[PDB]
Amino acid sequence: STGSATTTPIDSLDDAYITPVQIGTPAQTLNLDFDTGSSDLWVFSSETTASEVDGQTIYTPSKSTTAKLLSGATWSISYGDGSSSSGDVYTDTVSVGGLTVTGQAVESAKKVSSSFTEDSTIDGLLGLAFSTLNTVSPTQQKTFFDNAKASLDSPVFTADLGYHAPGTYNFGFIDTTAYTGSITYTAVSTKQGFWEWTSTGYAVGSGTFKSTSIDGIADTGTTLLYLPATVVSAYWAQVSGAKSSSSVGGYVFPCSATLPSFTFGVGSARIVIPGDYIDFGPISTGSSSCFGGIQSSAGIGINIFGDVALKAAFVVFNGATTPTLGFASK
Repeated sequence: STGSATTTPIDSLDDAYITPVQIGTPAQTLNLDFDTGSSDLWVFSSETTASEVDGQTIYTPSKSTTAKLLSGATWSISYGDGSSSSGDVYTDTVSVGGLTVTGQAVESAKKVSSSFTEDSTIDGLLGLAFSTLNTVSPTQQKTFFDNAKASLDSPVFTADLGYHAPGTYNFGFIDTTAYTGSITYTAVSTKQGFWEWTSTGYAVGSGTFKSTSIDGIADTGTTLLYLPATVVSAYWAQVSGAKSSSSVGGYVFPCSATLPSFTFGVGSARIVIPGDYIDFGPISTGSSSCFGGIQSSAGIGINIFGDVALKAAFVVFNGATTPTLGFASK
């Protein structure tokens, strides 16, 4: 089997991407944030504290003939950005782009933090990291990909995120028309539950490539590219007037700037992020200070190849017995 679904930016800045997901019988379609940095499929629901729902579409398990309460199961997750959610658990039929999993754990939110409430366009998350990170207790649950894997034509999914445009998540096949050149594969460590890999270095604009190992995670659920402070300083030093602002919470730059590209290495291959991908617009409405898309990971404890990096590539998440990651230009 295979599946293929379009993923769409939630706003003009590509702050996140949403993908329609069918849950239950008859189908209830929710728009979920596919997140290769976490492993819970959770949704706004009829159980979510009323004051914490503001425009989201909700899952109502009582209206699904295939929904079953997973007795005694609860979940609670806290994300790196400080947001969180928690609740109870159902199993139900879940379909993504024509690919169907029966008995998928659907984590129904009873509580969500303010950032989720305030984002009317995101109805929940669909985690695509390794199932070892799943927060369901007392019986840990599998991700949608984990459940689907055996049935897939090939045990892979791909992320093809667009810049200011829709893109695609495919399951079970590699669309050879979706990228240019070849796919370069690189080793993955699953030790922390992430798609963790090691970039071979970077370049800023037309500058020389610096060969250096940068360990980080491929994370579709994080907006920006978070890299070591040395690397980030080297990038922003090429932008007149750019500075790190403690009050704003990162590097900012004059909105009048033309940003240089940023290149990262995948083995001997190179992925080029155009400068425009690194512009996240005014820090507040009407400001001439703009927020940078490359930020320091100092304090996070890990480097994160988020959407800013991933959208410059066609990315293969290879879930074979020994997982690997593939990157191609596009």
